[PDB]
Amino acid sequence: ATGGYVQQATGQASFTMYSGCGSPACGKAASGFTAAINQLAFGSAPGLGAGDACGRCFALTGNHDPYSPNYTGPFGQTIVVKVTDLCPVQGNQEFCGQTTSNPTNQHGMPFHFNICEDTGGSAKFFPSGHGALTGTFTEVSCSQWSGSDGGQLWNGACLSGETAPNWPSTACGNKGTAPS
Ligand SMILES: CC(CCO)CCO
Repeated sequence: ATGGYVQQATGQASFTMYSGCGSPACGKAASGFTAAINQLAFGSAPGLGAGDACGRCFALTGNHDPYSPNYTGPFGQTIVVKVTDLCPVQGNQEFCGQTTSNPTNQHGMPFHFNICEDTGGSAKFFPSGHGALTGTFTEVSCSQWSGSDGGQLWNGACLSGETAPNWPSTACGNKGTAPS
């Protein structure tokens, strides 16, 4: 996509949980299941505002635990998240370090979602005792996402992806150039 970001409607991803998503990189939180996405897919860099992932909805399905590779199930449920946040390359090399020089992370995945714990997504998705998974994602209509958006936290905040056709397409737009 514009900026050299890698933004595909479907693919393979790794998954982790995180806490504290009330002031996320898109500049609006959402009261429903949400995630951060790795920088190369987010479409912006820290401090440059919303990227084109902002507001888009994705169905996430886990089917492997890379840290418990002998585990065959049960996995959690498929969940639909709205992307509100950025997982920067800096400080997140293992899961979010995809760049234009090396477009997969340490688990071989070209995308990563950090599912926010606060609003319940992680408890639905991760079986008890598992904090990292790999699997698939598919961008879906936000008709499949439940909840309401939060208020704008700063000028330029954007969740416009929530009404966009799937990638490739443009809603909030990408900022700057993808990490290398
Ligand atoms: C998704 C990140 C948000 C703060 O940079 C946290 C990853 O643990």
